[PDB]
Amino acid sequence: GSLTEDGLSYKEKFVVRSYEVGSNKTATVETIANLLQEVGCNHAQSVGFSATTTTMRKLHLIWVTARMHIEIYKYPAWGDVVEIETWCQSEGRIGTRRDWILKDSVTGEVTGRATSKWVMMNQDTRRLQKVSDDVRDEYLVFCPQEPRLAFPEENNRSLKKIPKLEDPAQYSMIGLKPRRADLDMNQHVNNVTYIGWVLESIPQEIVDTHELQVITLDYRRECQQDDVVDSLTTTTSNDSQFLHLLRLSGDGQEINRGTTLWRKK
Amino acid sequence: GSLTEDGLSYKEKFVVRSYEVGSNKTATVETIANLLQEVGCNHAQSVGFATTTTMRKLHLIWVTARMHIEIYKYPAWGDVVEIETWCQSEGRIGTRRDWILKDSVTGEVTGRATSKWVMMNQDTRRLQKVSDDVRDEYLVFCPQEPRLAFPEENNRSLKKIPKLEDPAQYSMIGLKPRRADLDMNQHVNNVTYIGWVLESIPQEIVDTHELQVITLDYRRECQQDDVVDSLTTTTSDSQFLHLLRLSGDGQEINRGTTLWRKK
Ligand SMILES: Cc1cc(C(=O)Nc2cnn(C)c2)no1
Ligand SMILES: Cc1cc(C(=O)Nc2cnn(C)c2)no1
Ligand SMILES: Cc1cc(C(=O)Nc2cnn(C)c2)no1
Ligand SMILES: Cc1cc(C(=O)Nc2cnn(C)c2)no1
Repeated sequence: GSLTEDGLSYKEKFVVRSYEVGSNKTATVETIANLLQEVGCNHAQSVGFSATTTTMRKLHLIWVTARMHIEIYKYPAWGDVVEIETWCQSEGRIGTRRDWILKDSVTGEVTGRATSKWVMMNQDTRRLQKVSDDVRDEYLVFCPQEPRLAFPEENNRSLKKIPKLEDPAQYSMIGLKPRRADLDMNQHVNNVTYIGWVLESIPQEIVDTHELQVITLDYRRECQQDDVVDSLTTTTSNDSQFLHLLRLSGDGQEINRGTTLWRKK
Repeated sequence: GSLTEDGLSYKEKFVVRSYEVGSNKTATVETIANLLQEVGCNHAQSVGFATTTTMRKLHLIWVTARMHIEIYKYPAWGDVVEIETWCQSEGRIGTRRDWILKDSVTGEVTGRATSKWVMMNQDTRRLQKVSDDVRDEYLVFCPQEPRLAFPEENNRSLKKIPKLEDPAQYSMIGLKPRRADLDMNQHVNNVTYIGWVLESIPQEIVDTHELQVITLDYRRECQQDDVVDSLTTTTSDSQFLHLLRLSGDGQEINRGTTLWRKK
């Protein structure tokens, strides 16, 4: 991978692995999400982060995901090369945004796009806060100054408000627990595991006859490594749409909410 | 990746990913096992496969009986690891796939692995010995003189593993596979079982020790709607005896041993 000519974005090529594909011999949405995080991490590393800035480390501040939105037109096949381009942008004092564009390396055609919203949080108290001027200035030298959006459209799906699923759910998958492979180097649950957990309550017949086109996921609280999660799904809809809810198995505390759009094969 | 000059082995380089590493910022044993499977699949693809022409005609498949991995150094995040793999026929008992892991910068061996595979009818699930026709089709891609990742006589890779006796010292109960744990054929990936075994090791051992050797026997498959219990007992460096069994009837799916060195 490498930063582009202007140094305001980063590109990386990936060869789709045997264990990374599902029943159709194409990459799963979880493989796609892992590749997005890997290119994001390589971009941060290339511009001097380790994505905490100097001011963030001084004040015990970290970036946490608030929302992930992914739209896939074509999933790459096993052995195919996918090229991903990524960049960041400051959204004033609200937080930051990281965008991605996925392309077929052979045809050069856009096969997917993604966007994510990040908020500042104190690592110890877990208290959200606005972005300060000092942090904003350190981030701006690595971001394009004119807006560059993966989802530019007027009333686009990436910014839609998601409602809370009402009990009883149509479908559910109960007692989901993370294992060591689900944790990151800091022993926190990887953001991609939550996408997997959401998808667990989709019936196997929908997965067998449809392809996932769009997923929007809101992140409210973290799942600890000793927590247990219940995944709830209700059909809201040629296309199938679902409303999702992840909550702790015990007290029913919300950890995530989301929506998925599926197209018949 | 590519087949070597003689065409009897295959090499591939991998850059260790951010999500592939644990608390020490080095690859997990599960990342290592996934890379072993990936280079194995790329080798089979390069030589025309891992079912052969005779196997497809008779509804036959290769199934793992045993996996043995020894790691001297786990590669760090961003490091490049080179893996070399090759296959060998073991008469009519089955086949063996071996691996050598190296640091791409130093050229030093950082790990080695070996696996035993048995023939099975994919419909009846009945094991069988390798026939002459299949043996002949495999031999043109394997070295004819023995080449072993673990050549030493009476070594760890061939040791008989006993069955853990109840009560276990430690346990992790109610483990279930999710869709990410399945392969393209909707079967549980062999690497998931390694993860499940390791789940019953206490976090303090993981935090203060590095895993040096893991030997795992595969007895029966876990279906996607099955639930597993992972059991561990200290037998000792720290050594453990492991057992994976179904949560309901207690049917054995795996047994194994792990050896850990203090950091
Ligand atoms: C899915 C998905 C994407 C990311 C992501 O961008 N992660 C990131 C960006 N910069 N750094 C240092 C890490 N995490 O989960
Ligand atoms: C607001 C708000 C809180 C959280 C939160 O703690 N959850 C979480 C899960 N993974 N990451 C990186 C953060 N996210 O948004
Ligand atoms: C761990 C581990 C290694 C393998 C392995 O070699 N898999 C293999 C070999 N040939 N093909 C086509 C697949 N499976 O799990
Ligand atoms: C003898 C014998 C049977 C099995 C078996 O069915 N288990 C299993 C799990 N994953 N694979 C590929 C096979 N293993 O050894």
